Amino acid sequence: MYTTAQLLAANEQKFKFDPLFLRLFFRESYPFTTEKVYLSQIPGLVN
Amino acid sequence: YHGGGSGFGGQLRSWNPPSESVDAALLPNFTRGNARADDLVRNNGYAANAIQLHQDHIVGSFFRLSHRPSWRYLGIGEEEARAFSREVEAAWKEFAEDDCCCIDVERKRTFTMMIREGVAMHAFNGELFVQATWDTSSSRLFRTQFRMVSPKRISNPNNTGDSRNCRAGVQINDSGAALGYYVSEDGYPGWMPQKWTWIPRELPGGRASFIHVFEPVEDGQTRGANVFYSVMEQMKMLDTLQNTQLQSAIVKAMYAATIESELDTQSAMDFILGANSQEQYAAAPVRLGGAKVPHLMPGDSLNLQTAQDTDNGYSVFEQSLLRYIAAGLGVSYEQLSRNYAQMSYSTARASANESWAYFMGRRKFVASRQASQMFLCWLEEAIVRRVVTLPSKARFSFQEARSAWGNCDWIGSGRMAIDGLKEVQEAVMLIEAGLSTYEKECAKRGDDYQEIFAQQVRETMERRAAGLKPPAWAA
Amino acid sequence: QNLADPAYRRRRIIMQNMRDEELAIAQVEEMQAVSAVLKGKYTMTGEAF
Repeated sequence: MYTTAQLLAANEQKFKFDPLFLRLFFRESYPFTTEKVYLSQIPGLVN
Repeated sequence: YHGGGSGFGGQLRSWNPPSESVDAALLPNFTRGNARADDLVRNNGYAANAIQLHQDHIVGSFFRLSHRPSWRYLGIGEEEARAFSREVEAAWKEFAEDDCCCIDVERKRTFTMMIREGVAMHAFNGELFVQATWDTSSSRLFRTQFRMVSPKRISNPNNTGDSRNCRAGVQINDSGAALGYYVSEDGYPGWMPQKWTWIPRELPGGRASFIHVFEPVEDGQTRGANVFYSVMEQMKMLDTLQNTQLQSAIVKAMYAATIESELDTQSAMDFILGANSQEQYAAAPVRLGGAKVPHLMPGDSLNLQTAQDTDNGYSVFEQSLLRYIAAGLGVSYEQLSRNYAQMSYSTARASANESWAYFMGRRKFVASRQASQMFLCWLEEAIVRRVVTLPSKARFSFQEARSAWGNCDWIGSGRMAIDGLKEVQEAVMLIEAGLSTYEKECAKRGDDYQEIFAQQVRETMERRAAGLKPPAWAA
Repeated sequence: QNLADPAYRRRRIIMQNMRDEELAIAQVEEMQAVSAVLKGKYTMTGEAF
């Protein structure tokens, strides 16, 4: 009824998360232009 | 405060405006706002009159250029400075008003008229976009070409949700300074695929590739808002009211008289009005004779509708609304509405001069800015081509002294006289009192003292040769 | 050796599509004209028409 009831706080307490892997190991970005993606390597071993 | 909270017992209790930045307040419906504004200015007589007044008063028939180099700052002798000034003025007078129309790429404009185009575009869309190009054609001495592009040509590609840096087609730095634009091709016909292109604001060498001119109300306002925004609905409803009122007057006047007989329609018309005489549905055409008085029996009555006064307050109400729209647009009500009735000389002068002050301010803050930008862009090409030799004792080069060398303003149509005699009396009295200068009065009259003196000398020597009469400037 | 953006690929695809659309429209009118001044009688009909 007579319930004017002004609010004063809208606390979230929603989540706790931060990647930090985006800066730890994968600093560089490379969006594709094509679809096929090729990556390779070179092994070093000799008698 | 008391009115700040809710109002005098509720009132505006349910009205809580959404406090937000200018970009948040304009970007979400910027396209439709511009569309409504251009539609109103395109199909409304009053708005067309307003924009015409803008483009005719801000600049007018002529846009004279006057350059004063910063010789004091640059450590340059005044005689060399003014020699360079007259050289560049001659170059400008042979370039800008060239009948080639080759200053602009489309070859369909001249300098003054494209200045008018720009100021009108800013007035009715809130912003101005110009670009500079270096033509590959070697036929012309000057390879610079210009083109104004509508804001609708600049938009966020794919119309996606706006990003922090790319802001509906403009790239802003960390500090928010604009550096690049997204401009798409012409959209007529729009059924062909539409392609965008990124354009830097300026060349990395310092040349101004693109020019954005607008009045930012608040910081961070990347796109200007047209002045119509505050009055669009209140003029649209006005014109709808005018149309409906005209239609109502037509329908009220088109009936006039009625007949209440019992017989069939054709017989009643024959016996009370005339008509008939058919040679061989379409009701019946009544002969337009003169002073016809019919005879009636019981059950018959001819009733001529008294209709109604057709302007029961409509004229004064639309007058008040026109006052409102004139206040909104910043122009004088008399100019907007062709209403000079019962106006005193003093009051008409007051309104005219306050409107003139507004127009001069807008001129200085829009046309002068864009003219300076394009003038500096052309001047860079001029000095590179070395058509005019910059003085050899420059303490700073043109690259850093762009503002120093490009120190120049413009004179549009002057303060046109309301009486003429009063103004010329003021001019002559101020001159004989030493309170003003030939430059000031010739600028007020739309002239320039240098070539006016040259013309005076030429006429004087012509009269001397002719042996007719020495004019009022001798020895 | 010289690829292109799939956006440009779509652009040229649409251009070719419009071209063949125009050709298909034009041949209809040409068939109309040849039937018309070949025999005078000329009827148009087809599925769902």
